[PDB]
Amino acid sequence: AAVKTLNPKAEVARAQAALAVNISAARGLQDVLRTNLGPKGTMKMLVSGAGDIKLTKDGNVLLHEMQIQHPTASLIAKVATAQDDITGDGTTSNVLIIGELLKQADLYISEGLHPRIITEGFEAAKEKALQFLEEVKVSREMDRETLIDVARTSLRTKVHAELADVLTEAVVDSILAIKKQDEPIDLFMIEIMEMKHKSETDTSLIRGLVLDHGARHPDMKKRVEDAYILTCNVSLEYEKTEVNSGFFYKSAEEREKLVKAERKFIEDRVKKIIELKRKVCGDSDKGFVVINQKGIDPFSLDALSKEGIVALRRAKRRNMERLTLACGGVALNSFDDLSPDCLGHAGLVYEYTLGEEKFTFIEKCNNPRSVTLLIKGPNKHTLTQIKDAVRDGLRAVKNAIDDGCVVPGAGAVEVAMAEALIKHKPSVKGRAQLGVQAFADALLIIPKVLAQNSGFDLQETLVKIQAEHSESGQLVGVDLNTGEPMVAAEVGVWDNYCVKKQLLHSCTVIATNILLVDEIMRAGM
Amino acid sequence: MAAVKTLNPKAEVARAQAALAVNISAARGLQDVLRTNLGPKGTMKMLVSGAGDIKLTKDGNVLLHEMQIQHPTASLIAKVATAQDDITGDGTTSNVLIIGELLKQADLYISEGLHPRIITEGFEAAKEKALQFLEEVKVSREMDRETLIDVARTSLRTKVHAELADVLTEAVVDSILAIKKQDEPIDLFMIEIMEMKHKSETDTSLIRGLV
Amino acid sequence: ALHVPKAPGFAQMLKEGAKHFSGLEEAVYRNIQACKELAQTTRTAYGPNGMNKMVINHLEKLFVTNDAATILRELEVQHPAAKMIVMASHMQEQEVGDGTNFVLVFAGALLELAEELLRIGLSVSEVIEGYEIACRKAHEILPNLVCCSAKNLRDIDEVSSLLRTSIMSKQYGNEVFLAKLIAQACVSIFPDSGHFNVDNIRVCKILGSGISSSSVLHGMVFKKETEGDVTSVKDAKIAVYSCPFDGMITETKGTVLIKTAEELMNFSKGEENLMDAQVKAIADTGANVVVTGGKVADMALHYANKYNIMLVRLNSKWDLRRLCKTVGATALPRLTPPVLEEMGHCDSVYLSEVGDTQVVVFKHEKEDGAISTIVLRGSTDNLMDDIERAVDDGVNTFKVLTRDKRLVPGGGATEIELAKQITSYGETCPGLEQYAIKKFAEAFEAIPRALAENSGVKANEVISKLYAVHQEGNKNVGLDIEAEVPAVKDMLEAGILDTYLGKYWAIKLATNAAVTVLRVDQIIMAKPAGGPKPPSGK
Amino acid sequence: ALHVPKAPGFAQMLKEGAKHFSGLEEAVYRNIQACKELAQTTRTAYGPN
Amino acid sequence: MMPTPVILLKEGTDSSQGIPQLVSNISACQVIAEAVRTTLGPRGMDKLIVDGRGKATISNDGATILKLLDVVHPAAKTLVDIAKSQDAEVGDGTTSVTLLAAEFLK
Amino acid sequence: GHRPVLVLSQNTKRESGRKVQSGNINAAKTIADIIRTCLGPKSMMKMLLDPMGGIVMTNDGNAILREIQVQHPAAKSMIEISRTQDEEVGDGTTSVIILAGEMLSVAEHFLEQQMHPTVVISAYRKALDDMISTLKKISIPVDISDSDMMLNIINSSITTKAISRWSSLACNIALDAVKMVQFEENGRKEIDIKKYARVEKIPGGIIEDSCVLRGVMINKDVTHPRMRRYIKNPRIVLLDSSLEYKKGESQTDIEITREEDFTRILQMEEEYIQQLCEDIIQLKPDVVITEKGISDLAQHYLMRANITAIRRVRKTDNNRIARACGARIVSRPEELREDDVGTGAGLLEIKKIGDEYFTFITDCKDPKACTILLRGASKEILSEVERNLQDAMQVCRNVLLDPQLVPGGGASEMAVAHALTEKSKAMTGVEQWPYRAVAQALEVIPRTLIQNCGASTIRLLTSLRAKHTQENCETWGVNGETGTLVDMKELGIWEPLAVKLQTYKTAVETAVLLLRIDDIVSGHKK
Ligand SMILES: Nc1ncnc2c1ncn2[C@@H]1O[C@H](COP(=O)(O)OP(=O)(O)O)[C@@H](O)[C@H]1O
Ligand SMILES: Nc1ncnc2c1ncn2[C@@H]1O[C@H](COP(=O)(O)OP(=O)(O)O)[C@@H](O)[C@H]1O
Ligand SMILES: Nc1ncnc2c1ncn2[C@@H]1O[C@H](COP(=O)(O)OP(=O)(O)O)[C@@H](O)[C@H]1O
Ligand SMILES: [Mg+2]
Ligand SMILES: [Mg+2]
Ligand SMILES: [Mg+2]
Ligand SMILES: [Mg+2]
Ligand SMILES: [Mg+2]
Repeated sequence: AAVKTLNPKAEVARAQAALAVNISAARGLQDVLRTNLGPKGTMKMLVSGAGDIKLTKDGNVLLHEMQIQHPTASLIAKVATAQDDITGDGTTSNVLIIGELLKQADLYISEGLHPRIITEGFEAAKEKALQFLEEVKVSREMDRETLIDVARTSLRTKVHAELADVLTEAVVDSILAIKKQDEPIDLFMIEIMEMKHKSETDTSLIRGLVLDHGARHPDMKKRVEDAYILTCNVSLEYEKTEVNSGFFYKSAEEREKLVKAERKFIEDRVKKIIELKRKVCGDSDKGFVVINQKGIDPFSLDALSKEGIVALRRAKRRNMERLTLACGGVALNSFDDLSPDCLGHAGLVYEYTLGEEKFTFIEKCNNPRSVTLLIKGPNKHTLTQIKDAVRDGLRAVKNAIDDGCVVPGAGAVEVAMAEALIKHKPSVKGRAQLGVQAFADALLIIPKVLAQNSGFDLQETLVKIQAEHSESGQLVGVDLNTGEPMVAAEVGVWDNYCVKKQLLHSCTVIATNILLVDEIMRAGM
Repeated sequence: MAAVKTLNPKAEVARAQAALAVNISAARGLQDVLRTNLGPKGTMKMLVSGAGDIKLTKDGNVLLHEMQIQHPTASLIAKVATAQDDITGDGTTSNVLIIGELLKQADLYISEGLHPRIITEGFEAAKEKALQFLEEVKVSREMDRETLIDVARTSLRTKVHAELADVLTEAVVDSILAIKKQDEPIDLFMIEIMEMKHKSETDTSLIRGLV
Repeated sequence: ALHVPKAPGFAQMLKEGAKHFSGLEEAVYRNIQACKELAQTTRTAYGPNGMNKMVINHLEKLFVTNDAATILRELEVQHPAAKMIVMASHMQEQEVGDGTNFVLVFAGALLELAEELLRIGLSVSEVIEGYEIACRKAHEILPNLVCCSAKNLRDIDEVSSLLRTSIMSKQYGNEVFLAKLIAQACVSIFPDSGHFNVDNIRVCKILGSGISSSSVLHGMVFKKETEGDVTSVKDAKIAVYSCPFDGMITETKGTVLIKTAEELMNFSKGEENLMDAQVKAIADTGANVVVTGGKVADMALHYANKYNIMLVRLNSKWDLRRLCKTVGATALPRLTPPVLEEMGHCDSVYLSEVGDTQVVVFKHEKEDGAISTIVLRGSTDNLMDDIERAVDDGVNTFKVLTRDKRLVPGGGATEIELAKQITSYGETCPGLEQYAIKKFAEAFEAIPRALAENSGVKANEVISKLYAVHQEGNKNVGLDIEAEVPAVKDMLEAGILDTYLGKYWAIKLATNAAVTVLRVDQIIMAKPAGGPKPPSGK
Repeated sequence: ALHVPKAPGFAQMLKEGAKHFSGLEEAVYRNIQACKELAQTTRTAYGPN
Repeated sequence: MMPTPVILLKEGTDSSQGIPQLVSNISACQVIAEAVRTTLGPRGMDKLIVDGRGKATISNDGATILKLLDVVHPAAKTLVDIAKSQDAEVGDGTTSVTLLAAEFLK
Repeated sequence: GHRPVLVLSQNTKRESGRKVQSGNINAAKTIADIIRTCLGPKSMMKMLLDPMGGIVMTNDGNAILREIQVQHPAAKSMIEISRTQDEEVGDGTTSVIILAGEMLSVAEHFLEQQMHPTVVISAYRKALDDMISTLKKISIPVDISDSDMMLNIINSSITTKAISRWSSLACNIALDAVKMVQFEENGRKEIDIKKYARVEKIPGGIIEDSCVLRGVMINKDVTHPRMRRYIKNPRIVLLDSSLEYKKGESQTDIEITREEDFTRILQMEEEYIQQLCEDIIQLKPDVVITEKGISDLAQHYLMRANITAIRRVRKTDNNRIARACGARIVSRPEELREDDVGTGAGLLEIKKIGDEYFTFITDCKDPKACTILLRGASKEILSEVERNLQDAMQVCRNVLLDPQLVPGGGASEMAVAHALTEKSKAMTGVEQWPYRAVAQALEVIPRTLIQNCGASTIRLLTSLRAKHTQENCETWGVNGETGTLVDMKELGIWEPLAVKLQTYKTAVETAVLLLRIDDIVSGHKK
């Protein structure tokens, strides 16, 4: 070729070769990720170079963990990563739909048809499909039951059925706790903290915060019943002068005086804290907790502990906002003017010890606008899998709340969309009808893969579902236990409207762009 | 990685859908190469050996032999085409194309979870029906000079240039009709094919004797 | 026609060193085989008759022990499924402290029977569901099998008799002596408050006299020496300092600026007088022992020797904290004299020598205190390490007994009773789950079978006798290791008992590990890397 | 994403040392270039001069 | 034994089990005792051991001789450890301990 | 020993004669053939593999050429002219390469026929002058006040790209961005889209949601959570100096002998921070954006006055904000004046996109800077969309500077070729043959359009030439979709005159440069 003529060490695929390479890569990715789709999918074990174990079922995690060095695989991985970043679900369906679109397009391209006509058909089918999806969405007031149904539809696919049932309540309650009326939901206010000492079903929701650090002074109280929370960002350790100060003395007494004097700056702030603590609580009934983002040197820790104050240092940056929203205080960057109204209130603070690692709990808040999820599991990989599952569930619930409409799942929507596209095909002028048919047959992959993973076979299950949909018009999905058609809306299998729209748009765009590529080139050396 | 791998570490195995994909890909590649051969409008291929000998050809069997392939499925299809060429002497390109298309159309259904046994049963039924139809559609005729000329045209035009084909048609028809004995099998050994290298390629002809 | 090319698709896209295993034969059976191999390696150390294993790690540090968790820790396991089983065993060790070998044996038996069930035709999901149902049934059954409770933990005889079974598995020959020692050590700790801390028991290993000479000390022992002239104190009034025993210095920078000859001539004298005044002020409080966490200046040491003060230096902050706990002193951050509440008291502090080791002993006289120390004698470092592991097992058993007082019969009686009851339950369950339930029940047989194999008798007759007796109606009958012929006896009379929490957690963790291993269908292993460990492990 | 794999089909089945040139630009134009080069080498010896 | 594509432990791991390893351990202890036998009694003889640096340690004490031996056998190291223990607790008898232990095993 | 003696150093190769000319022309033809297929509305995209592991799936000629590495120097010259065309006018990168390759190819014919390259170069320059004359003759004026015609021009620019599907939205975005960026000061017109028309790509969402903001958008968040994330009519103060306490450059050392000097020094540091914050507060702003860090104490002092602050913002983003909201960046807050306070922004909102915080200063009135927020399938799709938007904005700027338009789709090529042939018909010297050769070589663009359309080249191109032989047919080209000859006054495809002028000049000058070259020498060291 020309590239090899100019650059001898160049790798080039041209035209039919380019299509073959791209479609083979897409087919390989589809074949790998077929087994993921649906709650009846198969979990994979992912061993890294260092031997770390990663048990997962998520499409994005799998794609990031397969040892693949292919260009088209990289493009599809980028598309799935964008899918996960924005909506947080549908990556496996994304890959499956891309692969099926490419295969259906190749089914016609191999018979002399030019890919441009296929792409025109894809565009027309995508527009009609988006219109139908607009028509078929179920607008609903998002109560607790609907959110529980959506969270179940996600988690049951991600994890074990009983663990999914626990995580449904956990995630729904967590989202409802921080949700404010007609205000965007900030998922940063749901802290995901994981411990590694009990069973997987012990994962729960704490209406407060769990901090992965505890008090550094042994004499500080390990449990405070009623506490005032002081959220501060002030250094309480020794600080050096910015201008290279140094000390000069002529005797040991002068050295002692200078040693005692150099601590006065920190001692003043500690004294302000102690005076505030004395003012707010004149007895031992109430407690005082100091959570500081910066260090606290041992002298300050001892001084505070002699006053019965629990002090936590080097807290997380987000923990400032989380504590202000949950406990209800004011985060302070200086003690210039500190007043009792700036103190948060927590109805219980105690420390939990887990071997070498220590944790602090802050519960019984008044109206916690930030909560934490405690992931508990006997294994590290169990913790990672549960963390990914709760991330997916939180994204699903947030999307369901943001979009007042929800879409029936179980593959029903794809069947209805395929039938609508087939009905609309005669209205398309020219040979773009072939592209429309390819798009419909590609959309039909979801019920096919669900039937495969459920142990049934694609053909008669799909034709039964299609016949049932034609006879009644209801949004009938796939019953993963019997294989019979089933109304997903009645049983409560919901899919996010935003996820479906994103799948349609991204899959169509990437498939069109890949089909129009006629040359992979590598001549950068 | 499998049963055979444990006993023989240096063993190469492709199992189940892997083997099916390997075979179908090989057949599809052969079909892609030989697609351009079919018909009088096909394209000549230039084949150069290791020693540098040049061989311009369009025959499917010749191209299969002179292709640089080391694939098992390709070897099987090459053996089938070789048997076809040995017995009937025509249809090798059609053999490869039909085999490849059969495998492709079968995989079109197999990828949808259909077992290959059902496809093979359908193939057997379709084959017997097709044989019946072919028996019903053939044209019984008296093989006069004109019909033989037409058949020779249909072959040689697909093999060579039109004018050379026109010359070779008369040559071959006269040669066959000269050695043909009534109600006796035709001995093709009695038609010597001697080549001389001094005139134009349209000067080839038939000699009612021996050289 | 002489090479089989890689299949189009994923096979060609796989990296150069990666491995991909998919399907029953390539993944599940291989994982089950690896787990079975691991369990088989650890099996021979199960029970009192289990035998130690000499294990050499990658650093050529010799370990000899029959503790399953230690063996697994010192074994370089590479198979991911065996890694998962090892993680389950280590979680069992961390949560309770004993039963790790039970975890391996049960997980291996479960996976083997699951493999045979998959062979006969059952699907993975059906086997998993059957195991889950059977585990729930076993957890329901277990509380009914409780025979007796501790019902007192401040006694010495009862605590020793309870911990004897726990520390009879390790160190089978001499467990009464170790039981008495650990019982005394734990009874000194565990005050009126119900909370019991495992870390409040310290083990000091001094070589030479054989383990029969080991003792328990109501105090704390340091393998150090006094830094002063005084080597013995009768009525210690310890004053603990976290600061170095020296004059303080500025944290920014300190330069002695001298402008006149008088300052130059008086600086050293003034500094020495300041140090002498500080030391005398410390001594005037009555403190006759000073423990410091930092270095000791020469002038400070001289002035301490002048006032008859013992000096002890502890490098580790953990040692300083534990000494403060066991004495009752407060770690002063500065060199100010301690107030009366901050001054700790010890009934006797003295420098002593044990074998060839010089030690400093903070010895009480009361049978109380926050921390108690067990001094371990012996003839080998490895022997003392094994004794320390047995001591840890006994202490964890005591902690569990504080958490839950219920006990179940040992010697395989509990496992056989569980197997019988689960088998009876499974026969009443129609459907394909009955096979999985029956196999889960049969997996309990591996415990008495392993015990009988290690004891040197034929396992099958032991198991048949156990079923016969249990069918007769005796739920507290187990293996009798004190016999050369397969025989059984009542565990309750013999006092061979196991903690209820230990069995509960062991069953739960083994079932969870087995089910999680079974849930895996495809394995994608990255090419191994020779990197110097991930940074998280340091 | 750093190496272009060989296209499935005949491209992979080709032997190690074999070359396959197909299409107008890859075959006809290159053959014409070679023939033109040969004629160029022999051209200067034409005629009495 | 089958290749088992994915192995349990790292390759190069050596495992010895059963009666033969115990008999080998006893033989190793016998070798260790023989290395110090002739240093016992008023008619005992000294041993000269040269390290890698070239320094010579002429000795009759059993514990010193055992320490200077670069013993790597896990079962044999027990005899060296008990010699060190006897030296630490008492100071004499470092040859008798090894001789008695090896004799028990034999 | 006796090492060899030689004039030039080793590895110093040298070639000469017709071989060098043939090699140069073949290299240029190869470079042209690389991207020949990427011209026209029916172009096929190419997928390029970055040495760093990235993927560039693009249709632009300049990107394709710059993403490959070549060793032949003539190929390097071709890459350079492609980059020059891309920088100068913004598009036509894959047309100038084809034109230069064709011109060199037709010059090779005359080179082999004993014609000295100087004669060919003179004829080429005469042809270039006459091409300039003809293009300036057949041009048409444009009123930039008509937004519909500008949108049509941008569309005709972007029909050949991947954004042709959303052409309407893309054209509106490009036109609005160019119009807002347009600025004038001190009587100097300026349209600087490379500094004040920022394109921000956020993967995800749908490309229909892409829009141009009446403001700016930066990937930043408030320093302190208690700071306001939503202000209606903010007063903005921009700084490019730290709000912290810093050492002086002079080597200053303190010497402390008294007890209270240490605490006094620390207290004066705090008081200095407070004084700076009070100097800022005296103007009563609402948001403070700094290029350098902001100390926590400074954050507290600003928060006491209910002021939102963003800590570290790049220089380009700060300049863009200053252009948008009308602020003025000041280094020392003590010199802060009322004029420096940025009023004009209509809203400051710090919202969350995906898992990131983004700061919006949109809703400005009369903003001179803009941020084009791009959303789409993935990163590569967004990169290609950004390249297409760059092409559109460059075309819009060219039209704004020069309101002249010429017919597209090969109509200009054939018209200029016919005019050149008619003018050459009166020539008598030997120079007429290369002159006519360049004239007919200019016809490669319609031929390439027909080839990419899949139609028959010979008969369609002959019919197009016959149509252009008539008098009033200068606007007759081809359809890039249906492969038929249509009047571009009806189809509506037009391109800026500046683009065509630059393309022709660059092509002819590259042909001249590569024709002047002989006797390649290589191997020496710097
Ligand atoms: N219990 C169920 N019954 C029937 N269909 C289900 C059930 N749960 C999920 N599904 C369907 O299976 C699909 C599961 O896809 P999933 O595994 O979540 O892929 P992704 O994680 O990429 O979204 C959903 O589209 C949903 O419609
Ligand atoms: N004297 C005894 N007679 C019979 N069985 C015993 C006796 N002592 C302990 N066992 C059994 O040995 C088992 C303990 O095995 P062990 O080696 O401790 O494994 P792990 O350390 O994992 O608990 C217990 O289940 C108990 O039933
Ligand atoms: N609809 C159309 N029909 C015919 N020709 C067109 C059409 N749209 C654009 N063109 C032609 O295509 C050329 C632009 O192709 P493009 O890929 O942008 O190349 P370049 O990047 O060199 O401008 C212009 O010369 C224009 O005349
Ligand atoms: Mg999902
Ligand atoms: Mg034929
Ligand atoms: Mg045990
Ligand atoms: Mg002696
Ligand atoms: Mg352009």
